[PDB]
Order: sequence, then structure tokens, then C-alpha cells
Amino acid sequence: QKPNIILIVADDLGYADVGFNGSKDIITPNIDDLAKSGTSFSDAYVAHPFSGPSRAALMTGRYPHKIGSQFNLPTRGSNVGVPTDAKFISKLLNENNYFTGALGKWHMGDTPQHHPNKRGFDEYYGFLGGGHNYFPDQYQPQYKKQKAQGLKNIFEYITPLEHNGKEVKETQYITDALSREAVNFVDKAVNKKHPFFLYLAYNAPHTPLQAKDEDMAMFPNIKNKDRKTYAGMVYAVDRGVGKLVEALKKNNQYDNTLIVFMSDNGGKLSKGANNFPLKAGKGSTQEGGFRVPMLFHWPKHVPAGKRFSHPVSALDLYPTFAALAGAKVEENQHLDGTNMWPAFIKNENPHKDEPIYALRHRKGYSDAAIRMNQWKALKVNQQPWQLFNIENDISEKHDVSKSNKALLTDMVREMEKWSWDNQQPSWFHETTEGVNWRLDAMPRFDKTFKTT
Amino acid sequence: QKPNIILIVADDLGYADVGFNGSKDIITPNIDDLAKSGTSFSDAYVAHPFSGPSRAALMTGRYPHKIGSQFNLPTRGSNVGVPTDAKFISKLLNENNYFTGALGKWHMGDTPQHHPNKRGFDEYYGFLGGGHNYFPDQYQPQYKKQKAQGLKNIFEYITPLEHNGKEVKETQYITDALSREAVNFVDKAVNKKHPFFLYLAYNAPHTPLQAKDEDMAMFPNIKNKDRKTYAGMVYAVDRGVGKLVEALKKNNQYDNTLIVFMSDNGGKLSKGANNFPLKAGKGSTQEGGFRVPMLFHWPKHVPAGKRFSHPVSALDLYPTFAALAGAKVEENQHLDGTNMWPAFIKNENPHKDEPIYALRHRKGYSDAAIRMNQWKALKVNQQPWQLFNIENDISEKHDVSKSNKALLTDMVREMEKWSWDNQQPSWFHETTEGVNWRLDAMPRFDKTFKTT
Amino acid sequence: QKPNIILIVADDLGYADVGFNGSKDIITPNIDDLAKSGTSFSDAYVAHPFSGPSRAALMTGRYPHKIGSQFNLPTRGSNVGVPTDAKFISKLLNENNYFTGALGKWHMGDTPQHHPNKRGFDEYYGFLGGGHNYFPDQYQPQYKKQKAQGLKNIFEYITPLEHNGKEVKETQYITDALSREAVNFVDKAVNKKHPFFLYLAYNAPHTPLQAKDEDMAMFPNIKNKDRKTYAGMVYAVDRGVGKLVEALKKNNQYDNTLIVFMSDNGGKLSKGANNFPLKAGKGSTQEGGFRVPMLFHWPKHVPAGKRFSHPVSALDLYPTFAALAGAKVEENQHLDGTNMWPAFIKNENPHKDEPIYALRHRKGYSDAAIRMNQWKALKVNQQPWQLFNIENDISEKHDVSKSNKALLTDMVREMEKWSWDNQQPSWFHETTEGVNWRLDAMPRFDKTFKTT
Ligand SMILES: O=S(=O)(O)O[C@@H]1[C@H](O[C@H]2O[C@@H]3CO[C@@H]([C@H]3O[C@@H]3O[C@H](CO)[C@H](OS(=O)(=O)O)[C@H](O[C@H]4O[C@@H]5CO[C@@H]([C@H]5O)[C@H]4OS(=O)(=O)O)[C@H]3O)[C@H]2OS(=O)(=O)O)[C@@H](O)[C@H](O)O[C@@H]1CO
Ligand SMILES: O=S(=O)(O)O[C@@H]1[C@H](O[C@H]2O[C@@H]3CO[C@@H]([C@H]3O[C@@H]3O[C@H](CO)[C@H](OS(=O)(=O)O)[C@H](O[C@H]4O[C@@H]5CO[C@@H]([C@H]5O)[C@H]4OS(=O)(=O)O)[C@H]3O)[C@H]2OS(=O)(=O)O)[C@@H](O)[C@H](O)O[C@@H]1CO
Ligand SMILES: O=S(=O)(O)O[C@@H]1[C@H](O[C@H]2O[C@@H]3CO[C@@H]([C@H]3O[C@@H]3O[C@H](CO)[C@H](OS(=O)(=O)O)[C@H](O[C@H]4O[C@@H]5CO[C@@H]([C@H]5O)[C@H]4OS(=O)(=O)O)[C@H]3O)[C@H]2OS(=O)(=O)O)[C@@H](O)[C@H](O)O[C@@H]1CO
Ligand SMILES: O=S(=O)(O)O[C@@H]1[C@H](O[C@H]2O[C@@H]3CO[C@@H]([C@H]3O[C@@H]3O[C@H](CO)[C@H](OS(=O)(=O)O)[C@H](O[C@H]4O[C@@H]5CO[C@@H]([C@H]5O)[C@H]4OS(=O)(=O)O)[C@H]3O)[C@H]2OS(=O)(=O)O)[C@@H](O)[C@H](O)O[C@@H]1CO
Ligand SMILES: O=S(=O)(O)O[C@@H]1[C@H](O[C@H]2O[C@@H]3CO[C@@H]([C@H]3O[C@@H]3O[C@H](CO)[C@H](OS(=O)(=O)O)[C@H](O[C@H]4O[C@@H]5CO[C@@H]([C@H]5O)[C@H]4OS(=O)(=O)O)[C@H]3O)[C@H]2OS(=O)(=O)O)[C@@H](O)[C@H](O)O[C@@H]1CO
Ligand SMILES: [Ca+2]
Ligand SMILES: [Ca+2]
Ligand SMILES: [Ca+2]
Repeated sequence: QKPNIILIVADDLGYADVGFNGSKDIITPNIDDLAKSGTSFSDAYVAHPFSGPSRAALMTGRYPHKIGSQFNLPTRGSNVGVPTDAKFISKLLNENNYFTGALGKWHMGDTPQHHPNKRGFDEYYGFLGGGHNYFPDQYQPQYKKQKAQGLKNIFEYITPLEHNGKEVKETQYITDALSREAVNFVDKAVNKKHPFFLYLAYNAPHTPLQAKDEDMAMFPNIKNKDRKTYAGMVYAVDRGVGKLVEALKKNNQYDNTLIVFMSDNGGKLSKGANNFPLKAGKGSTQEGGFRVPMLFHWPKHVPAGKRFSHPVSALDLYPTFAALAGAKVEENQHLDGTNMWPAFIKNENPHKDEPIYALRHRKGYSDAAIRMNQWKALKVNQQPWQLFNIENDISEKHDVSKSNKALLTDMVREMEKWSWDNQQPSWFHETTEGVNWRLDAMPRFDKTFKTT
Repeated sequence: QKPNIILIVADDLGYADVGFNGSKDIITPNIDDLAKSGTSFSDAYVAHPFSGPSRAALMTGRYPHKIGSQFNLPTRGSNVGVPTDAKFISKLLNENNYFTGALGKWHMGDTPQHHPNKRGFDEYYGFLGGGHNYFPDQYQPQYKKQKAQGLKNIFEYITPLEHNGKEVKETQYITDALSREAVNFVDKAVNKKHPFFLYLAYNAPHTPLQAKDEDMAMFPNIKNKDRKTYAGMVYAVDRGVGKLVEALKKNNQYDNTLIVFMSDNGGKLSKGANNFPLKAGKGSTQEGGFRVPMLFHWPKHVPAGKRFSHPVSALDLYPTFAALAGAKVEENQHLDGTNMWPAFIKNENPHKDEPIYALRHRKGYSDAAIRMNQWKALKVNQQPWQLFNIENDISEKHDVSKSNKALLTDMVREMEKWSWDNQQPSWFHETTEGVNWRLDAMPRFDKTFKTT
Repeated sequence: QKPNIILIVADDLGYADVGFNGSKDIITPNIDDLAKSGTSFSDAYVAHPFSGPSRAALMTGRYPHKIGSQFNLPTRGSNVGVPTDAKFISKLLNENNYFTGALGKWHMGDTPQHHPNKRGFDEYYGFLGGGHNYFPDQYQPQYKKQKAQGLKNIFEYITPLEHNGKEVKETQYITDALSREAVNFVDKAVNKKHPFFLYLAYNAPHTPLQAKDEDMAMFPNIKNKDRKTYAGMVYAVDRGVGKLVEALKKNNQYDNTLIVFMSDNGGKLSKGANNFPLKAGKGSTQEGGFRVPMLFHWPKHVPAGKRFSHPVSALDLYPTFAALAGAKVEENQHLDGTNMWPAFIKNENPHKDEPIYALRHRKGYSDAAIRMNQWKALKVNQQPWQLFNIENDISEKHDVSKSNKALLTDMVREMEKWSWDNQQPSWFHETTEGVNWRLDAMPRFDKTFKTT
């Protein structure tokens, strides 16, 4: 039989905020179990250092730049989204006989054609925008008050959740709610001859910082208020993963299920997170912004107790899942990742002599990153290109560009070459951001790929 | 049997320039007959306050902004047009067994793929551009003189008319010519088992101001020269409508034919028109620019002698005609109107708690309008957003924004939300307009949707 | 039987640099033989005054502007190219039973979908970018040194040649190498029931100026160093044409083969060329930049010893070849040329009362050209539109605009009309060129089509 696949994605999870990736203060035993009896990844990179584009990339297998999705969708709502001509991994799997489910955060389009149920997800339970308030007792009264005033543009963090299009009245803390529905999904899946795919998109530990008192009580030694709340949010995810894991064991699903656990981007230091030993955090092209924790777990298939030290991209998940599912992939889909399993099993670099990119736009310029073999190229804050031996210098403290001029110049030029089929953005997260984009003649790649 | 449908569209007809919509000086008895034995609309809105985009919207059922058609086509000619992937209502009806005809003004593309005969019209007789000179005795000598000089770029107002692609030598005043062919069309239609659709696009009373002496003689009390000519132009349309009506009765078509009569946009005050009691006129986002006269007539179906006081959009005609014809509509067509018939028959607002928009671009900024229930939001002349209780204040004299800040802000934000899937314009009416568009980083929606 | 077709294209060949088009110093007897027993063209125009766009136009039959290909591809590499939805003439011919081959320079896209083997060429031997170093003994050591350093972005002029996707180690001077493979191609073609199409794209006499000592020895009277080298480069092409011609005769192919020989654009005066009697050279909208030498040769079909004096466009080759091959052409392909054979055989103007355009972009403005009947309109160097009787004034010395105001204005307005379906460029030859394009709000057609 072909394996079941679960992709679990935390939102704004810091590099050092789970036990298996070095957390000395937050405790995540159920997630750590999956690590201990599976393989974790010390060099795992998402395709963009924040949510919308990173998630677009997970589902499509393409850098968000190639499909006009370089920015988060408009915060106050919109009728646009990740283009429909890039087939989602869920759609492909559904076409090769998988029962498909998506839970929690979407952030890839509110309209009918961009909805999870038209991107190849049989079941969906969650909220369509960038995040959500965690307590129904807080958020449902506010929404009711505003809808009765006649307002149509309501902040999406307080709007109702939905199940396959129809609104619901959620009763639990959201992290637990999604965990409950993850159980319900795998339970529904037992009564089918088909294998299953589940995209579990937790909004924790993303703002707003809201945790159950019961979870926070587990971290009495954490004296900082925001960090303690953050910790409780993360522990709530861990309880969920443990609850899912039990349901999988109960159903004899555990053994033929590949579980991936990761973050969508780096942690935000001002909102409770820790990215040790990486520099900076969310949104940055420093390692802190797009290098994330990740583990695979699949008994008798994924090695137990290993730590894989070569680069892996979130882009690889698409063709990798497809190869494991026996689903055909077409050359016209323009996948930017690679099926990493053959290299993974031989403990070899799946991106041997090949770059992994990050390009994030700012006001009138762009920050960039390149990861190839031991090297990390970095363009940030309008400075000249720096270069790091990232294997010796994970914190990016020692720029060795002066003694590798030819190598750095080469990497940047390859990025310049790669840039040409990037589409103009189909939207921006705010109206003024698009106005400034047009005003500044963006992209200003003359600044971005100038060399020393 | 499914009903025949006639859509009659005057060009630049003022709000107060037909008898049934309050004209004290111009007399339109045959059009008034249709009103008296049918229902007129006091709150009827086109999708854009001038021709090309408004007509694009009629045919496609979509706001012109969504399909890159926010501007009139180049005045001196072009090889572009209303995109071919938006199925015209004529095409849909033709596919559900209707005999289709288009007469008069097109203004939606000169090229073969944009031609009426490829947009689902079996018969077409008219001129493809923005308007035409009215007297063949004046215009045919000028065209002949210029073609013999060897000139290829001839002002489209003097070029020959055509019938299904072949040129003709028209003998009558154009308003009468089109009326004659409207008779010919419905006559041709009797000898078929099919019902029929007719889009009669009069160019009257659009410039240039040219009328028959016989028509002007009917308005001896009109002392102003331009208004008298204008009046004669409008009376000529009325004669045409009466002539069509006779032919329909002669053929036992009258009783199972829905006739819609309306304008493409508001009247232009400097070229003879009157928009009483509305403010401003053609091209404005004030009511005068996009609120137009309209009547439905269909015996034993449309109430006789009524005046419907709730909002209706030209966008509604597409799905409304389709529902009456029993033609299926697909979610992928992205229709922006609603089938208004169910609400119409119950005398309810078909756009209850839903906005009707107008957005018209200017040099480096945009004017806008929102109509929802009793409210009219207005952005004009780079002023702050104003708000009107349009039911009490049709002339837009009393801005009540200060005492409804939350409501106004809400409406504007919904318009901001709606703006995101507007395409960049595929053309402009002049070369400099596109240059200025690019220079000004348009759209400048940061100005257009800023709130107080 | 339908005829074999060979299209031979020199790169940067000057107007006066072959014997049959007036060369007093360079000697080209084998090319001259084809002229003497065929027809040469005194008014032959490519679609754009430099390589990439001109070649795109040859293959697609469309002005490069219509398909976003107005510029040369990025010099340092890219993953974009001539769009795949414009069917190449090679593809059409392959679909109507032709054995297809492409040799030498491509300059129309490095990626798999843009590769010659996916644009309808069975065989390809050459280099994919803008040109190449001529001596393997010089270029192969440099490439080997750089590949061993680990560099991935290597100047394309020193990279290996390829044969149907696999790299090769070429042993000869490139002009001779391509000539040898042209022989190999026509030889392979004998053993097939099919006729054949061959696109022989010499990079000579394009930079860098490198010739065999043996060739240069034939021009001892040429005292200038660059001109002597240039001459040797051109003689090497002539040897190749003679070698191909022998192989064709050997195989009884000569008599039922249409050979076309031409340049991709005008000669560059600073790199050895001569465009007498034309003004300026490569890249200009003066005649020197896009009026090129051309001959047809096809015994008992093309008249022997004639000089055809009416305009012909490179755009005509597509439908002309197609008509001779009996291959159907569709209206949806939007071909911008005409099948010129019927007019050619009657010694009539195939573009009678129809313009041939050239539009080349510069820093914040564009130069333009129009050729119709005896007239040449010219916009250059930000000057006002000039007009020339090009039949009496081939060097463009006598502007007669003042006494033909109406005619000039007409031509320009038709060009303005033609401009509207030009696509925004899908790429530029350098990063800064695209930045400057966006900064300058290009195209600035308000400057380009302003009239007096
Ligand atoms: O008092 S509040 O609760 O703060 O007020 C509320 C609103 O403020 C909040 O709104 C969201 C939720 O929490 C904060 C803010 O976070 C933003 O959430 C986005 C997703 O919804 C997004 O995160 S992402 O999805 O992982 O990408 C935002 O990050 C992005 O922001 C920009 C767009 O892309 C990047 C930025 O350019 C990305 O961030 S990055 O650069 O670090 O990568 C994320 O910030 C909270 O706002 S706060 O400023 O952080 O405090 C408030 O707007 C409104 O007025 O009131 C509500 C009601 O409570
Ligand atoms: O002709 S070659 O020069 O050999 O070709 C080259 C490359 O092929 C080689 O690639 C590596 C190095 O030598 C062979 C192959 O060995 C594998 O090396 C891995 C690291 O890159 C890894 O070694 S490890 O680091 O000690 O772990 C592999 O071992 C692991 O494999 C499984 C996963 O964990 C263990 C196994 O269960 C671990 O093995 S262990 O028991 O030793 O601990 C190791 O196999 C050689 O390839 S070949 O397979 O022998 O053919 C080629 O990939 C590259 O593209 O080109 C070069 C050209 O020089
Ligand atoms: O003696 S003249 O008639 O003036 O000489 C001729 C030309 O002038 C005329 O050109 C047309 C016909 O009559 C006047 C002018 O009207 C324009 O017609 C357009 C359609 O072809 C269009 O109307 S529309 O279709 O209902 O929209 C024009 O309105 C638009 O204009 C701009 C583009 O979109 C809007 C504007 O931004 C829209 O108008 S709006 O802002 O009110 O909404 C309409 O003006 C007449 O010109 S005049 O200026 O009205 O006097 C002349 O230019 C030419 O050179 O020569 C001919 C022949 O002699
Ligand atoms: O000087 S060298 O020692 O030779 O240095 C070398 C490199 O410089 C060279 O680079 C190329 C090859 O030879 C010269 C230059 O020629 C350019 O070739 C292009 C195609 O590869 C193109 O020709 S084209 O394809 O027929 O069009 C260039 O012309 C175009 O350039 C722009 C894009 O479109 C136009 C321009 O806007 C078009 O020119 S046009 O307007 O005249 O039509 C053509 O210039 C040589 O450069 S030089 O300036 O002549 O000296 C150097 O870059 C590299 O780093 O090293 C080698 C030496 O090892
Ligand atoms: O003062 S001098 O004696 O003239 O100095 C000399 C050198 O400067 C000159 O170098 C060239 C020849 O004429 C000027 C300059 O032109 C530029 O050449 C570029 C490549 O060599 C390129 O030409 S192109 O490839 O044919 O296009 C430049 O054009 C491009 O620039 C932008 C990027 O793409 C386009 C632009 O957006 C393209 O322009 S285009 O679209 O119009 O094609 C072209 O400007 C001359 O420079 S000067 O300062 O203006 O005089 C000097 O560098 C050297 O050191 O010395 C010699 C004398 O010894
Ligand atoms: Ca996030
Ligand atoms: Ca009008
Ligand atoms: Ca060239």
C-alpha cells in the first residue's frame, strides 16, 4: 500500500522552540518522540521568510515569485489568490486516489476558486486568512456585536470558522479544536480503501499571544510574561500532536504514515520566539527568517534517531510526496524543488552543487539569500553581498567575501539568471505597498544583483 | 416558449430627456408607451460613466476593470478589444438556440476575433467605433475624397457602415437606418423556430449634433440651438422605437418579448443634454454620470404602469436574461451582477445590503462611487470621501459623512477589497493617457481608499 | 515533390560585404554563384535591427514586439525565451513531413521548452546564446579552467557546443564546423522519403573578430587590420556555402532546393563591416540597421540573374515557405508577413500600399521606421519625424517631410494604431535596461508618435 502523508505546519515557530531542535525551556515531548524515532533536519529551509508565499510554495512546489505570490494577501480582504493553474499537491494526491484534508490556517485565497475544496481538499475545517483569535469566548461576542451593527469588513481574526464552506460555532481553544478535527479526519479515513493526506496548519504560536492557563502552569520557571504565554501555545500544539499520534496508533495508521512537522517561517523575537543559534528572525534573509525546524517520521522507512545535516527545501516536499504516492509529475508544472528521498536514504546532499534561494521585498529594494553546499550568500539592509561558511559560522558573524570574490560573484549571477521568470506580483499585503512598488520601478534588481 | 429579448441602448442620453423620466421639453411618445404599459426604473445604474467600459460591462456581465477595459479604445484605431475569454451574453444566448443581432454602435474592438460576428451575433449592421456622422450625403463624399488621396487612417465617424463584414452605402439618416434594420431583423426572425436577441445600439443623441429638419420642427419652443438639435435627435430615436414596436405587433412578437430601453451613460451638458435632478453628467461618479433612464416591457410578466425604486445594475442584465432564456451560467465566468427577476417580482431590493460601484480614472487619481441601500458614497475631484442619503438627497447637496464615520469607512474598505482583482488596463483612449498612467504609478488607490 | 528549403543567416553581415550586393574588396564567389543563377533583393528588410528579435521574427512570422521579444535575451543567461505558443516555421514544416535541422546560433532561449528540439527541429548542432569564440584551441582551455574552479555562470562564448542536447568537443574553426554539419545534415536527409528544412545560423562575421590565417591571406590589399580579419570571416562563410552547394549537387538535391541567404541585421561599422550605400548600421532604424542582403536560389522556379526591387520582409518567409511546402496556416497565428511568391513571380510589390515597420527601444525613448512603396518615414535620436523618397535617396540625405505633411502624419498614425497590441517586454538584455524601462514609464509612445 502507498503511504498516508501528514504535513504539520506551525506558524511563526522559532528555531529553538521545540525540544529536538535545542529548546532548553519549552518542553515538547510528543513532537520530540517523533524526532527520537525518526529523522530531524538541521538545514531545512522554507521558500520565503513569511507565511503566504511560504505556504504557496509548499502546495505548488514552486518559488512564490514564479507565480506572482511574493507577498501576503491583503490584510483587510480580497478576491485574489494563489493562481489556479499551479496544481496543488493536495489536488495531485486526490487525483491519485488520496482522501484529502486541510485544517486551520489557509492564507492562500478567500474566493470560491481559491478555496481549499477547489484546491483538491475533500475536507476543510479552519479560517481562511492570516491568523485567528484563540478563544471563542472572546472572539464570538465581538463578531456578533459588529455584524449586528451592519459592518461588512470585519477583521478576519474574529470571524467564524467554517467546515467545507458552512460556518460553525467553535467551542474550544483553537489549537485544541484543530487537534480534535485532525483526530476526526484520520478516523473518517479508516472507513475507506484509500490512503490519506492531511495538511494540519496550526496558527500557533503566531500572534495574538493567547494560551490556556493550564498550559502556562507547566512553565512556572519562565519569568518573562510573553515567553511563558508563547511556551503554553507551543505546548498546546504538542498535546495536539500527541492526540493525533494516539488516534493514528488506535487505527493502525501510525506505521504506514509519513509525518512531517515544520514551521512556515522563522520565529518573531518581539512576539515570544527564540531562533538560537540563528541570527535575526521572521521575514529576514538571515538564517533566522527561513531556516526552520523539521522532522520526518515513518517507521521502517525513515531512519530512527538520525539528524540529517544537508540542505532541504520546502519545495522538495511536492515531488517527494508525489514519488512516494506513485503520482506522476509533468515537465510543464515547472517544479522548483527535487524528490529528495534517493539522496536522503544515502545520506547525501539532495541540493549538491545547487542553490536554495530566498528573496524578500522591502521598500524600493530587496533582501536575498543563497544556500549552496557550505556557503551562504547574503544581501540585506542595502549592504554589499556578504558570504559565510555557514557550516562553521551558523550565526553569520564572519563575512569571508574578500577571500572568495569569484565564488560570490558567480552565485549572485546565477541568482540574477534565475530572477528573469519571476512574475510581477499579482497583489500586495497593503494598498500603499503596491503603490510604492510601482513608484520605485520594482523590482530593483540592479541593486539586488550588483557585485563587488 | 422562451422570450425574445431586445436591449435598446441610447448613447449619451440625459436622465431627463425622455418623457417617462421627467422631460418637460423633449417629447417621446412611443418610448413613453412602453413605460406606461411596463415598469421604469428610478435607480438604474450602468457599470461605468462612459461608453466603451459600460458596453463591455453590458455584454460580459463584469465590471470593465476586471477585464482590462476601463477605458475607451484608441480614438484613431487599434487592434485590441474586449477580451475574447469573457463570453458575451449574445454568445451564450446563441448557444441556447437564439437568433442574435447587433445594430449600430459597437465600440468593443475592430479586429476579426473582437468583431460582432465572432462575439455570438448572427447579424450585424452598423459602425465599429465610438460614433458616426448622421447624414450619408455629408459623410460619404468626405470619405471618398480621403480614400482617393491614399490616406489609410481615416476618422471612423465618416467610414462606411457594414453588414456582416461587407461594406454598404447607407442612404438614410443613421438613426432611421438602424431603426429600419431593427425592423428587418425581427422580420427575418419570424421565419425560424428559434426565439431572438437584438442589441440595438443607437448612437443618438451622441455628438456630432446632427438632426433632420423635420424632427427639429417639432420643438419650436426650444430657443437654444444645441438643445433643439439634441431634441430632434432624441425624437428620431422615438420614431424608430415606434416603428420597431409596430413590426413586433405585426409579427405577434410584442407579447413574448422583453424590451429593455436605457442609456450607456449620463448626458453631456455641453452637448445638449439634461440630467435633472442629478448632479453633473457624462463621465462623473456623481449620479449624473452613471444613473440612467431604464424601462422593462413584457406584457403579462413585467407589471404595467409601475416605477421600481430599488437599485439595478446594467451588470444584472446578463444573468437576468440568461435565467429567462433558460441558459446555464458557470462559476468560472465571474459574473459581477445578479439575476434581479426574483427580487423584482416581489418589489424588493435586488442589491439588498450589497454595493454597486463606479470607478473612473483621471490624471494621477481616480473618482469613485458606491451605492448601497439608501447610501451613496462619493470620491471626486481629489476631495475626501463624502456620503449622501441618496433617497432624501438625489442631487448630492448634503454630505452626512461626519455623523456616519464607521459606515463610510466600512463601505470604502469593501471597495478597497473589491479593487484587488482589477486588471491593469489593456489599452487607453489616447497614447498620452497610458504614458501618464505609467508615469503616475497608477492606480493610485492609496489616495482613492484613504479614510477620515 | 514539395521543395527542400535552406535558410542561411549570417550574423552582423554588412550591406556591402558580399560580391552580389556591391562589395569592392571582400570576395564571395560561391555566394555570388547563387545570386548569378538566382534572384537577389535590393529592398529586403529584417523585422528588427539586431539579433534576438530579428530571429524570433523569422521563426514565428510575427513582429517581435507582439510576443514580448523586443530585446536580446540576458547576456549572462536566463530561464525565459521566445514564447512557446507562437508555432515556429520549423515546427509547422516538421508537422507537414519535413526533416528539420538547425545549426549554429540560436539566441531564442536556453531552457528545455525553448530548446531547438522542442521548437520543431529534429537535429540541432550549435551554441544556444548570442555568439561564440571561433577557435576551440583558444576557448576550450578557458572553459576547462573555469569549470574546474567550480563556477556555474560562465560566459557563453566559451562553453561547449552541443548536438541534440549532449555536449561535444569541437575540433574546427566554428564557421567550418557548422559548414561541415550542414553537409552532414543534407547527407542524412538523402536516406528519407521526406523533403528537408535547414536553418543554418552562422555566427560570422559577428564579434569577436577571429579568422583563419589562411582566409586572411586571400586579402593582402586590405590594409586595415579589423577589415582584413572581417573579410576572412566572410570568406570562411563563402567556403561553407560552396561546400554545402557541392553536397547538394552530389545528392541531386540542388535543383529542388530553395536556398535563402541573408543577414540577421545590418553591419556594425566599429567591428569591421560596411553598409554602403546605407546610412548608419547595426541597431539603427536608419536603413543601415535593418535593410540586409538577400538572395533566393531555386532552379526553374526562381528567375536566374534578376534583381527584385520591391520591398520584402523577413516576416514573409514564414507564410511563403508554408505555401511552397503545402502547409496550412491559421488566422489565430496572427502572422504579420505575407506569402510573397505570387507577387514575386509577377515582379509586383508584395507590400503594395502596406507598411513595413521597425521599432527599436533606447534610454527613455524609441527609434522607429516605416517603409511603404517609395517612402521611408524615420524617427531617430529624438528628432522630429523625417520622410525620404527612399528610391531616389537611399542614404537618407534629403528630408521631404515639409512638402508631404498629410502623408507622413498618416503613416505615423497607422504605426500608432499598430503599436497597441505590442506586449510589454518579457525580458531585457541586462538587468539595468529593465529597471530603466520601468523608471521611464516605457514605452514613451507620446514621444514616438507625436506629429507636426
Ligand atoms: O492589539 S492587536 O491585537 O495587535 O490589534 C489587532 C491588529 O494587530 C494584529 O494583527 C496581526 C495579528 O497579530 C499582529 C499582526 O501580525 C501579523 O499577522 C499577519 C497574518 O495575519 C502576518 O503574519 S504572517 O502571516 O506569518 O506573515 C504579519 O507579518 C507580515 O507583516 C507584513 C507583511 O509581510 C511581512 C510584513 O511586511 C510579515 O512580517 S515579517 O516582516 O516579520 O515577515 C504579522 O505581523 C497584530 O499586529 S502587531 O503590529 O504585530 O501588533 C491590528 O492591526 C488592528 O488595528 O486591531 C486588531 C484587533 O485586535
Ligand atoms: O565515482 S565516485 O567518485 O564515487 O562518484 C561520486 C559520487 O558517488 C559517491 O558518493 C558518496 C561518496 O562515495 C560513494 C557515496 O558514499 C556515500 O557517501 C554519503 C555521503 O556523501 C554517505 O556517507 S556517510 O556520510 O558515512 O553516511 C553514504 O553512507 C550512508 O548511506 C546510508 C544512509 O546512512 C548509512 C547507510 O545506511 C550511511 O552508510 S554507513 O553504513 O557507512 O554509515 C555513502 O554510501 C559514491 O557513490 S556510490 O554509491 O559508492 O556509487 C556521486 O554521488 C557524485 O555525484 O559524483 C562523485 C564523483 O566523484
Ligand atoms: O468638429 S469636430 O467634430 O470636433 O471634429 C472631429 C473631432 O472632434 C469630435 O470627436 C468626437 C465626436 O464628436 C466630439 C467627440 O466626442 C467624443 O466621442 C467619443 C467616442 O468616439 C467619446 O464618447 S463616448 O463614446 O460616449 O465615451 C468621447 O467621450 C470620452 O472622451 C474621453 C475618453 O473617455 C472619456 C474622456 O476621458 C469620455 O468622455 S467623458 O469624460 O465625458 O466621459 C466624446 O468626447 C468631437 O470632439 S469634442 O471635443 O466633443 O468637440 C476632432 O477631434 C477630430 O480631430 O476631427 C474630427 C472631424 O473633424
Ligand atoms: O572585448 S572582449 O575582449 O571581446 O570582451 C569579451 C566580452 O565583450 C564582448 O561581448 C559581446 C561579444 O563581442 C562583443 C559583444 O558583442 C555583443 O554580442 C551580443 C550577442 O552576444 C549582441 O549582438 S547581437 O546578438 O547580434 O545583437 C550585442 O549587440 C547588442 O547589444 C545590446 C542589446 O541589443 C543591442 C544593444 O542594446 C545590440 O547592439 S546594437 O544596438 O549595435 O544592435 C553585441 O554588442 C564584445 O563587446 S564589445 O563591446 O564589442 O567589446 C566581455 O563582456 C567578456 O566579459 O569578456 C570577453 C573577452 O574574454
Ligand atoms: O567619451 S568617449 O571617448 O566616448 O569614451 C569611450 C567610452 O564611452 C563610450 O562607450 C560606449 C560607446 O558610446 C558611449 C557608450 O555607449 C554605451 O555602450 C554600452 C555598451 O558598450 C551600451 O551600448 S549598447 O550595448 O549598444 O546598448 C549602452 O547602451 C545601453 O545602456 C543602458 C543599458 O541598456 C540600454 C540602456 O538602458 C542601452 O541603451 S540603448 O537602449 O540606447 O541601446 C551605451 O550607452 C560612450 O560613453 S559616453 O560616456 O556616453 O560617451 C568609455 O567607456 C571608455 O572608457 O573610453 C572610450 C574612449 O577611449
Ligand atoms: Ca508565519
Ligand atoms: Ca456615451
Ligand atoms: Ca547580429
